[PDB]
Amino acid sequence: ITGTSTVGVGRGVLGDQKNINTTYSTYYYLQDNTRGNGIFTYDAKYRTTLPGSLWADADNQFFASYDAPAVDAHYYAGVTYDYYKNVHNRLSYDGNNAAIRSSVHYSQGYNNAFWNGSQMVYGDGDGQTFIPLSGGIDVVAHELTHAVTDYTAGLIYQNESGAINEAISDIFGTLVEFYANKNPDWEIGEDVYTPGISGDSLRSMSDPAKYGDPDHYSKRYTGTQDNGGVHINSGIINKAAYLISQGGTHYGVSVVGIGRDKLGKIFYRALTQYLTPTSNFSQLRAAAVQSATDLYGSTSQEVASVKQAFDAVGVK
Ligand SMILES: [Ca+2]
Ligand SMILES: [Ca+2]
Ligand SMILES: [Ca+2]
Ligand SMILES: [Ca+2]
Ligand SMILES: [Cl-]
Ligand SMILES: [Cl-]
Ligand SMILES: [Cl-]
Ligand code: NA
Ligand code: NA
Ligand code: NA
Ligand code: NA
Ligand code: NA
Ligand SMILES: [Zn+2]
Repeated sequence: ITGTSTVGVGRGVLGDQKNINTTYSTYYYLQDNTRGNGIFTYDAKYRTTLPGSLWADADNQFFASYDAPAVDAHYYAGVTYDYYKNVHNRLSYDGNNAAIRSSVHYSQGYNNAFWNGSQMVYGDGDGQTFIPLSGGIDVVAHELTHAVTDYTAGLIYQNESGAINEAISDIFGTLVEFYANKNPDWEIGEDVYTPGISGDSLRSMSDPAKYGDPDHYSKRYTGTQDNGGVHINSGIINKAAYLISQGGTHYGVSVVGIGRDKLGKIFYRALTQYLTPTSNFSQLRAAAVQSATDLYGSTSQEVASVKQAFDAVGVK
């Protein structure tokens, strides 16, 4: 819609207060005009027809219980856009400042979020397994990163390609969560998962086996469920990226970390220059060694830690 750019205030899913970019034309809309061609948050109104209706508000104040998931989807979309712009010089997910669209209140008691090929969508949860899923920044950045992957490497959402697709989204969702600060960790979804049960999360990168996910190639899932285990075998790659950033010993192999920023530089170069729709873990190993050599040199420390971490998770 067209109007004047303004700034509202609202409260997020976890009860914090934040400023959001809005647009005024009779109503205030959840339309951030400051970032590329815009950030648009919609109300799905407990249905599954998408996108629904652009979020309109009467007074530019977003403190209603109904408003909190919209506040966070709008806000964390903006933070993720700022991450990709300021750290990797990507203008939105296509590199050309595409519009970012999100719907909230999708369905009833819907315990997931996803990228549907065109927009993000967030359920409210059922209040015991999940609270509204946009409340977690690593969730929002994870889902947005599927769009980045679709537009670059194009990783097929199945078998090893899909575990890589999944692991990339976890990696950058965490890197965004660190970038914004606010209690960063190597866990996925701890902020919106199982209200009333502290300490847990959907997935762990530091130790994926805490939730039964493989942390080594020998332990890979080889069957039918979850599109060939794309949410399960991602633990193998998630552990490698953890080892690369923070270092550690894992199945006897010791790895020295090179920090968050360098994990980012190297994996972004892998995704946008070297990965193909059908890459598997071994090509992911080679792709990541090349970026390290590209950015740091044939005999860098960086090429060394990459090789080690993949040795540590058993990827040849
Ligand atoms: Ca209001
Ligand atoms: Ca956290
Ligand atoms: Ca996290
Ligand atoms: Ca919990
Ligand atoms: Cl309502
Ligand atoms: Cl998905
Ligand atoms: Cl997903
Ligand atoms: Na703020
Ligand atoms: Na801002
Ligand atoms: Na299934
Ligand atoms: Na640590
Ligand atoms: Na060389
Ligand atoms: Zn995903």
